[PDB]
Amino acid sequence: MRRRYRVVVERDEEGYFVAHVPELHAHTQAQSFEELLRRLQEAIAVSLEEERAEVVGLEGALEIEAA
Amino acid sequence: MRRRYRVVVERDEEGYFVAHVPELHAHTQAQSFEELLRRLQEAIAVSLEEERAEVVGLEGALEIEAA
Repeated sequence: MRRRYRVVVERDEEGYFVAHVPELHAHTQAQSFEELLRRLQEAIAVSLEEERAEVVGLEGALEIEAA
Repeated sequence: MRRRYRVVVERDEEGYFVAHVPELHAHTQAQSFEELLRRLQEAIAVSLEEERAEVVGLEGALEIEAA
C-alpha cells in the first residue's frame, strides 16, 4: 500500500531526534538519524496494522546550522 | 549562520538514496540514511564555504511503501 504523511523532525541540544507524524498522531524519538528512520518506519507500520513500512521518499525543507 | 533549503530525497530499487537541494544546485548520494545525512551536511557546508553544517530540522512529507 502507498501513503504520504506530513512529518516534522527536530534535533535537540544533545543532538537527539524527535519526529512527529501528525496525521498518525504519532511521535518517535532516537539518538541517530539511522535509528529515527528505523523506528519511524516501524511505528508507521504498526499504525497502519501492516507488517512493515519503508520510507521511499521525502520532499520538504531542511533547517541548517552552519559555522 | 542559519539557512533553510528545500530538499527532495528518493530511495532507488537497491534501496540507495539520492538527495537534491535545488537552491544549492547540488546532488548527493549514499547507501544508507545515516550516510546521506552526513554527506548532505558536508556538501551544504562546502556550498556555503563554511567549515561545517548540521541539519537541525526538517519539515516535509514522507512517502511510504507498506506491506
